[PDB]
Amino acid sequence: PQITLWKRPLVTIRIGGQLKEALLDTGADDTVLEEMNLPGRWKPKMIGGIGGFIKVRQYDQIPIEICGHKAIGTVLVGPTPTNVIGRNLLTQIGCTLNF
Amino acid sequence: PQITLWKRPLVTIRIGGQLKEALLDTGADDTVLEEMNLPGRWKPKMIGGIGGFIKVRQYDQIPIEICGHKAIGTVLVGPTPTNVIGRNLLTQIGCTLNF
Ligand SMILES: CC(C)CN(C[C@@H](O)[C@H](Cc1ccccc1)NC(=O)O[C@H]1CCOC1)S(=O)(=O)c1ccc(N)cc1
Repeated sequence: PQITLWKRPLVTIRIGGQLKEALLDTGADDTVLEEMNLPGRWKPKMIGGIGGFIKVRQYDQIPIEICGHKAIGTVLVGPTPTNVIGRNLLTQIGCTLNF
Repeated sequence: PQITLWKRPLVTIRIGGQLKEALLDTGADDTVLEEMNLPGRWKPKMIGGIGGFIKVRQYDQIPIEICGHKAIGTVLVGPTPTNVIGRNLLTQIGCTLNF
């Protein structure tokens, strides 16, 4: 599907039988989700945003469905103002910018 | 043009005779550029993201050239780690997301 940008590019994602809303963010290198419980061994990590660095929990090889498109990769969970799908998963579903 | 996301979507932008590298960011509602002395009246503002908030100066009606594409709109100037071209300007040059 082709998405215009007059509105926030929000999509419904499915992760762990749960349905959440997330923003397709080409400005984020990684995928960062709001606090939630994911299964598996996670490792502490720190990422930097526009306002500074935060601590997050890193989960590897996580299956996530983005508008019916399957991706399997790294997902960071922590204090983000909103769920964002970064380039690590966008590239998996073949997302590109056009103009 | 078609930009893939294997790497950061960096592009060349022209502002006030100055050419800079900026990120095409569908995740940014508004454009935010690193500190620079732009002429004109401006309004103080606080924007937040990962890590918290930063104070920026809002300028309106600023002419910008994104990869040879003419655009004119609001621009936020402050201590941002990275220059970001947001949806406000992305919609102007007809940029879309595809997959
Ligand atoms: C989705 C959230 C974070 C909100 N914004 C968009 C994001 O794309 C933002 C862009 C950015 C990249 C690198 C350094 C600094 C900023 N990336 C971000 O945090 O990347 C992290 C998450 C994983 O990988 C790296 S924002 O920058 O706060 C923002 C908010 C308001 C305006 N008006 C303009 C920009």
